[PDB]
Amino acid sequence: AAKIRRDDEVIVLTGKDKGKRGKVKNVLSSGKVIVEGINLVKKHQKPVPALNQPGGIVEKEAAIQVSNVAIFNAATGKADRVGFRFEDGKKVRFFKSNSETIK
Amino acid sequence: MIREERLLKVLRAPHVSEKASTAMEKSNTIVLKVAKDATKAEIKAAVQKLFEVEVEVVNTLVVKGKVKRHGQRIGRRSDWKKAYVTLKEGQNLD
Amino acid sequence: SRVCQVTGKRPVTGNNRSHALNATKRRFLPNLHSHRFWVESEKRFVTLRVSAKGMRVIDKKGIDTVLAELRARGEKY
Amino acid sequence: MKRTFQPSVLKRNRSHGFRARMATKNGRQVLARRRAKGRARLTVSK
Amino acid sequence: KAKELREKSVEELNTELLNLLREQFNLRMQAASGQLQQSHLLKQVRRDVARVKTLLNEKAGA
RNA sequence: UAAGGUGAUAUGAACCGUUAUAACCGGCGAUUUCCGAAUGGGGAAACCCAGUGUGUUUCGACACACUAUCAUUAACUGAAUCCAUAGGUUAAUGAGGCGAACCGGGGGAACUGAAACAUCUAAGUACCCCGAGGAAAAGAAAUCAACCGAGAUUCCCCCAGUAGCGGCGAGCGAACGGGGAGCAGCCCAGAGCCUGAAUCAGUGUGUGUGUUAGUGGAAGCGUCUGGAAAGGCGCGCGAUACAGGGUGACAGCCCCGUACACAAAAAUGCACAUGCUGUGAGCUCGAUGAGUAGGGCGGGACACGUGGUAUCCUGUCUGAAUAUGGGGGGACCAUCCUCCAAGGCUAAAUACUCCUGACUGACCGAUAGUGAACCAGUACCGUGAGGGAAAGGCGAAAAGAAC
RNA sequence: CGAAGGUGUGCUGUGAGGCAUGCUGGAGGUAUCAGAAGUGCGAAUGCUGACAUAAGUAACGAUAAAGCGGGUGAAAAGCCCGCUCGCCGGAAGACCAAGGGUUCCUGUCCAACGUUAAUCGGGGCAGGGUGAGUCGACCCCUAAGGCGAGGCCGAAAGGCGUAGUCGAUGGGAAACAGGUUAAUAUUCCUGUACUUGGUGUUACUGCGAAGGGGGGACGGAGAAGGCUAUGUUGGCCGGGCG
RNA sequence: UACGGUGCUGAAGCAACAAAUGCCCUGCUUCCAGGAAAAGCCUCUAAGCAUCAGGUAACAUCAAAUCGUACCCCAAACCG
Ligand SMILES: [Mg+2]
Ligand SMILES: [Mg+2]
Ligand SMILES: [Mg+2]
Ligand SMILES: [Mg+2]
Ligand SMILES: [Mg+2]
Ligand SMILES: [Mg+2]
Ligand SMILES: [Mg+2]
Ligand SMILES: [Mg+2]
Ligand SMILES: [Mg+2]
Ligand SMILES: [Mg+2]
Ligand SMILES: [Mg+2]
Ligand SMILES: [Mg+2]
Ligand SMILES: [Mg+2]
Ligand SMILES: [Mg+2]
Ligand SMILES: [Mg+2]
Ligand SMILES: [Mg+2]
Ligand SMILES: [Mg+2]
Ligand SMILES: [Mg+2]
Ligand SMILES: [Mg+2]
Ligand SMILES: [Mg+2]
Ligand SMILES: [Mg+2]
Ligand SMILES: [Mg+2]
Ligand SMILES: [Mg+2]
Ligand SMILES: [Mg+2]
Ligand SMILES: [Mg+2]
Ligand SMILES: [Mg+2]
Ligand SMILES: [Mg+2]
Ligand SMILES: [Mg+2]
Ligand SMILES: [Mg+2]
Ligand SMILES: [Mg+2]
Ligand SMILES: [Mg+2]
Ligand SMILES: [Mg+2]
Ligand SMILES: [Mg+2]
Ligand SMILES: [Mg+2]
Ligand SMILES: [Mg+2]
Ligand SMILES: [Mg+2]
Ligand SMILES: [Mg+2]
Ligand SMILES: [Mg+2]
Ligand SMILES: [Mg+2]
Ligand SMILES: [Mg+2]
Ligand SMILES: [Mg+2]
Ligand SMILES: [Mg+2]
Ligand SMILES: [Mg+2]
Ligand SMILES: [Mg+2]
Ligand SMILES: [Mg+2]
Ligand SMILES: [Mg+2]
Ligand SMILES: [Mg+2]
Ligand SMILES: [Mg+2]
Ligand SMILES: [Mg+2]
Ligand SMILES: [Mg+2]
Ligand SMILES: [Mg+2]
Ligand SMILES: [Mg+2]
Ligand SMILES: [Mg+2]
Ligand SMILES: [Mg+2]
Ligand SMILES: [Mg+2]
Ligand SMILES: [Mg+2]
Ligand SMILES: [Mg+2]
Ligand SMILES: [Mg+2]
Ligand SMILES: [Mg+2]
Ligand SMILES: [Mg+2]
Ligand SMILES: [Mg+2]
Ligand SMILES: [Mg+2]
Ligand SMILES: [Mg+2]
Ligand SMILES: [Mg+2]
Ligand SMILES: [Mg+2]
Ligand SMILES: [Mg+2]
Repeated sequence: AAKIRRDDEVIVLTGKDKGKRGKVKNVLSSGKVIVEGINLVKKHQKPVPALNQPGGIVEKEAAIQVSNVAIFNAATGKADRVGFRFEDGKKVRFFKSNSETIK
Repeated sequence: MIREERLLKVLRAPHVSEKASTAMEKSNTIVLKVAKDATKAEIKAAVQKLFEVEVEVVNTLVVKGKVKRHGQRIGRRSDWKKAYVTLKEGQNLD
Repeated sequence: SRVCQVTGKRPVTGNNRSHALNATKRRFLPNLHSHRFWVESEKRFVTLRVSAKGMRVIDKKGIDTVLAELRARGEKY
Repeated sequence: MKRTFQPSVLKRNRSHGFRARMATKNGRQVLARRRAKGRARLTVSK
Repeated sequence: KAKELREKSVEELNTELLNLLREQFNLRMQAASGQLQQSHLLKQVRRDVARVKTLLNEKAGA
C-alpha cells in the first residue's frame, strides 16, 4: 500500500529543490526515496588502493523523505495525492484529482 | 559401518599453515579441520571415502578458541577440532 | 511422627503460664502407645501407634470398623 | 603471609557448585533468588 | 521446489537427499579455499536439504 | 499482503524478487542438540558410563527404541509357616518441577510502646513450612432477636472509638440494629412406587459473538521571510476525521493514521441451540450423624488478660439423652421464645497482577524517573550467600572533511 | 525580523526582586487572575561529580654493577649483536602438581598500560602453535566421609541409617633411545619393543559365583652388606706448541 | 651461507678407584605405642552345563575410544 513506487515520476514539494521533477531510483525501508538527479550532495570520497577507487569529490544523490514528494500528474501538469481503489479485484492507484488510474 | 550421511558432516575444511605444508611434504600428512564431536574412526572413514585415499592413522587435537575484544566488548572464538590424517605411502591428495 | 493413627491426634502448641503469667511456648504431646490388636477376622495381630483415646474408640467401634476407616483414609497399618 | 583465599577447583565446586546447591532445599532457594534477580552466572560452576 | 519434491517417492527423496549432501560438502571444501565465489549456493543447498527433510517426516510417520 | 528483499551494530560481498510459493504478517504444522524435575546408573550442571530389544554391516561396527522414583489398580509370583500374609516381578494410569501477588492451613519472633520492666504491647506482624485456585475461604442456622420479628455466606457504609477489656496503665475494641453490593439453594445417612422424568458433567455438531493477519479512509494553493515553511500575509476546501505521530521551524487539507465502513482459509474463547454419553427427576412411607454433647484438669480462641464469665477449639481423664429428646438466649435457676450439633456440596458481590492490549496523568526528564533511557543485575567486589555502579543529545540529511 | 538558557550593561522598587537591551544561543516561551506544590541552601566530620592545595615537593619497590663498540630507528643508559665486568648456582638453574587460562611463537604497532624513554614487552592488532593403545585423566577398586530404595524417627521442613551407590590423597595392563619445529613431543619421524581385549582357525577338555580360601597387605627406629646414579685419575683419540 | 643457519663427513668411544640420602630393602635386626580397605590377580567348588557352552595353548587378524598435552609454576603469569 505504498503510494510512491519505483518507476514513478515525482515532483518535490519541500526542501532546496521545491518544484524539480525526477524519477524515483529506489525507495528505502526507512520511508525515504532517492529521486534521480535532485538531492545532490558532494561526498569527499576517500581513496582505497584495494577495490581500485582513485578517490575524489564525488557528487551523488542523497535520500529525501517520501512526504516531501508527490507523484507528478502529467495530465494536469501538477502534483496529485494518490488514492487506492479496486479495479477488477486488483488494488490500483489513482490520482485524487480527476480520478484517473495511475499507470 | 559408519552411516554415509554422518560422513559428509565430519569434515569441515583443510587447514592451511606452515606446519600443514611441512607435514604434507615430509610425513605425508594432511591437516583437516573436523567437526567437534567427530572421533578418529569417523574421520578415517570419511577421508577414505570422500577423498578416495588410504589413511594410515589419524591424530586429533582440540584447539581452544582465543579471547578477542571487538572494540571494547569481550568475546571468545569457538573451540574447534584439528586432525592430522597420515595417508599411506604412495597416496596423494590435493 | 507423634500422630495417633486412629483418631489423628497431633502435638498442639500452647503456653506454659506461670504464677506471674509469663508465657513460654510448649507442646502438648498425645498419649501414644504401640499396641498389638488381635484382628479376629484376619486372624493376626496389627500394631497401631494409637493414643489412649483411640484405644477407647477401638473398644467401642471394634477393630474391624476402624481398619475399614484406615483403608478408606488410605493409611498403612 | 598466607592469605585467606587458597583456590582449589574441586573444593570450589563441591562447596559452591551447581549440584551442591541443587542437593538441599535452601540451596534451591538460593538459585531461585538469583534467577529472580536475573544473574548471568547462576552459580560458581563454569 | 516444494511442489516438485512432493511428487516423488520415499526412495527418490532419500536418493535426492544423499545428492544434496554431497553438493553441500563439495561447496564447503570449495568455500574452505578461496575458490567459491558464489556465496549464495551455500544457503540454497542448506535450505533445500531442509525441504527434503521436511517431506520425509511428512510421508513417513505422518 | 506485496514491489521490494537477504535481523542489529554494519558497510560490503554474493544473490532473490517485481503480479506472484522474493521478503513480510497471522493460523496450524514439522524440526526442536546438551544441561536442568532430568527420569538408564553416576556426576565437580551443560559431562562420564551403560543395559535390553528390534534392525542394518562393506564383520570394523553403526542406527533406533526402551530402561528413574513414588502412589493407585490389575495380573502373575511368593517366605519363615499348613493355608495365608509380608515380599517379588510386570502392566496401566497419575504425580514430581517452576512461577509475582492474592488465599487457606501448620509453626511463629524480637526491636519497639508502656517514658524502666516481667502481665500487657508490637502481633498472630515479619519469617519459615504445607496445600490450592482463578480466585480461594466461608456458606443454607443446634443463627439472632425479644414475646415483635428477622431468615445461608462474603463485601462496603454506619452503629462507635460506643458497650466493654486492661499492672482498669500503655493500649485493645465489638455486637445488636440500620443502609447498600450480591442473592440460590441442595444432597447422603433408604426404602418402595413410578423409570431416565430435573440439573450438571463430558463429547460432538450448528449458529451468533469475540480474539489471533488485515482493507478502504476526506480535503491547498499563491506569496513573503528563510538553508529549509508546516510560520507571516492572501485566497479556498474537508470534517460522524481539529486523537496522536512524522515531515529541513508551529500542517485539518504533505505523510502515517484517526472517525466511519468493512474483512478470516485456519485455530480458539464465550454464549446459545442440539445430538450422544454419563447423571438421576417426582411422589410415598420412613430414617434424623456417640466416645459425640456435657464434665474435670491444662492451654488456646472469642474486643472479653479467669474475672461473677457465657459461647467456641482440644492435649489429658471421663462421659449422656438421642424428637415425650436436645442446643442456645453472657455466671446460675425457673418460665417463655427460638433452633436441631456431632455428614456433605454450592454461583454471585470480594482479594491480587508475573503477563497482554488500549488509553490517561496540575507524574519524572538523565545526581530525576526502575538499580538499569546506553549490550544492567552488566562491569566490579566477595570463598559464599550477597552486594552493585558509572555511562543519553554532531547535523535537516554524513554531505563524517577529496586534496 | 531569533524562544528558553548563558553573559554583560542600563534603569527601577523598602526588600525578596522587576523591566529593557548588547553579545552568545538556535526553538520554544507565556501575560493576567486563579489553582497545586518534590517551592528557595553555606554550614548537617551532608551525598555525587569536577577542580584546587601541599608541589613539580616525597617517591620511582632490596646497595647483585656496570662499561664500550656496532646495528636498527624520528630519537637508544634501558632494544638487538659483540667483547669485557659483576651476581645466583640445594638456585635467582631445570621438571611438574595446584592455580591461572593463550601470558606461548611469529609479523606488526607505541596512543594507553610499564612508576622514566622505549624501536622493547607478559601491552594493542593479526596470524600460527598443543598430534598418545604405553604419560595423565576417564575407567576397575575401595578409605575418611557424603548421598541413600525400603526402613526407623520427627508439627511441617526434615534427622539418622540398611541393601546399595558415590567419594583419592592410596590399590589396578603396557615404551624406550635417537632425530626433528619459529613454537609440540615417552604424543611426530627413524629404530627397537610391550600390554590387554575382541573375533578366527588348529590342538587340547571340567567349565561355572553375588559364594569359600590365598594374595594384594602395609608401623617406628637401627645396623651393615651388595650395588648403581655420578665423580676423579689413567689410558685412548682429536687438536695445540703458546 | 638469508650470518640465523643448512648440508655432508666423522676419530677414540676403555680401565682403575671413589661413591650416594637412590636400588636390593614391601629385606634383615629390634622395639612397643602393635602398625588401611577393596578390586585386579591366584585358587576352590555351588547350583547350572553335558561332547554344546565355556577352559589354556599356539597362530592369524582386529581393536585400544574420549578428554588433557601450549606457557609460567618459590613466580612479573598462582594467593597477596
Ligand atoms: Mg603415531
Ligand atoms: Mg589426544
Ligand atoms: Mg511474649
Ligand atoms: Mg546489511
Ligand atoms: Mg541421566
Ligand atoms: Mg540421576
Ligand atoms: Mg556407575
Ligand atoms: Mg517485649
Ligand atoms: Mg519501654
Ligand atoms: Mg470454595
Ligand atoms: Mg414466632
Ligand atoms: Mg490502509
Ligand atoms: Mg487519508
Ligand atoms: Mg513533508
Ligand atoms: Mg530550528
Ligand atoms: Mg457417628
Ligand atoms: Mg443431626
Ligand atoms: Mg455446646
Ligand atoms: Mg467438650
Ligand atoms: Mg464449662
Ligand atoms: Mg477447659
Ligand atoms: Mg470431651
Ligand atoms: Mg449442617
Ligand atoms: Mg539514574
Ligand atoms: Mg543534562
Ligand atoms: Mg543509579
Ligand atoms: Mg568472583
Ligand atoms: Mg541574536
Ligand atoms: Mg520551561
Ligand atoms: Mg536571558
Ligand atoms: Mg536571550
Ligand atoms: Mg518543538
Ligand atoms: Mg526541597
Ligand atoms: Mg550548594
Ligand atoms: Mg544556616
Ligand atoms: Mg557540605
Ligand atoms: Mg587531592
Ligand atoms: Mg602542584
Ligand atoms: Mg616542602
Ligand atoms: Mg626535598
Ligand atoms: Mg628524592
Ligand atoms: Mg630503585
Ligand atoms: Mg650503546
Ligand atoms: Mg640499567
Ligand atoms: Mg647485551
Ligand atoms: Mg592477551
Ligand atoms: Mg614472548
Ligand atoms: Mg610481538
Ligand atoms: Mg613516544
Ligand atoms: Mg611510558
Ligand atoms: Mg603480546
Ligand atoms: Mg598409564
Ligand atoms: Mg559408605
Ligand atoms: Mg525414603
Ligand atoms: Mg543418610
Ligand atoms: Mg566406585
Ligand atoms: Mg591418586
Ligand atoms: Mg591410579
Ligand atoms: Mg617448550
Ligand atoms: Mg576374596
Ligand atoms: Mg619401616
Ligand atoms: Mg659406575
Ligand atoms: Mg708464553
Ligand atoms: Mg610442556
Ligand atoms: Mg625458577
Ligand atoms: Mg614476588
